[PDB]
Amino acid sequence: VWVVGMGIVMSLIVLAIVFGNVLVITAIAKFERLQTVTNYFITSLACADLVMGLAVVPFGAAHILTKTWTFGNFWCEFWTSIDVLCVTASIETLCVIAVDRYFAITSPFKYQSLLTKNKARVIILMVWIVSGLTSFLPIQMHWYRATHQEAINCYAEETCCDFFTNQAYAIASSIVSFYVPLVIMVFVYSRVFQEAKRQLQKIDKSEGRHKALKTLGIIMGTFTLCWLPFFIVNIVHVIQDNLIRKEVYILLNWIGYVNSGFNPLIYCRSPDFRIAFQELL
Ligand SMILES: CN[C@@H]1CCc2c(ccc(O)c2O)[C@H]1O
Repeated sequence: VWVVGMGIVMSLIVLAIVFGNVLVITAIAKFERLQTVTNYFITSLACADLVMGLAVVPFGAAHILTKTWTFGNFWCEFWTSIDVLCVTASIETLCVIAVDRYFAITSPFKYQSLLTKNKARVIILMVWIVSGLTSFLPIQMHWYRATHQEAINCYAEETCCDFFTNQAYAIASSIVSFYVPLVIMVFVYSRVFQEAKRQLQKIDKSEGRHKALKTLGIIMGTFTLCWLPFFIVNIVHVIQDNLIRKEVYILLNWIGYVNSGFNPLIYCRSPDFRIAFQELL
């Protein structure tokens, strides 16, 4: 008397993700005044989130609802690889946007020389290649498998599918995809906030007669809350196997997926975006 209800929530999640990503992509694509060298990163992030919502979630619903991966054996590895690829691509695009903002604020005169139209394509291709190198290559030819007695049946059985790995790939992927972007973003945003506070203090010297922290807080806190616990538990369960059950792992992995749907609600609030959105509908 509970299976039917959760399907509604999952369908709403899918619909929200798809609608948001499609709306953002259409808005930036159709209207000329919105395209910008900085705005292409938003397009890449929206494309990655749309791919995640279209592929990962609808297929992942089978495990939750039917409790039986009735699909073929070859499909599960592809599904896992595309999921990890989408996650790492989204995280790296977020880090790239943060670095772009740091460069913009820190040096205005040198900003034009550093970044041009052709640079965006090169950097996005490089980041997508480095994101996909760690997803498809180590998974397709079975570098990630474990010699432990458990999951030998899982690879052997046709009806079973769950994520078990050896003690190299989990830690390598966690280091590549989570800790470095967090360090980079924390450093650049701390410097940006310090510069903004310095300017705000300087204004009051010439105006002889902080509410700007909210934007930084909303940018940092939602991402940290969404993604921090998952990689901590991912690191911890591998080193010692009996600490973490499967249900907690699945719940954290699922709550980590909702983050991609909230990026349009946080990263496109400019008046030009709102005007385009109003004009579309
Ligand atoms: C089964 N779900 C996967 C499992 C491991 C993993 C994920 C995402 C990014 C990574 O770097 C990972 O190593 C998860 O989405």
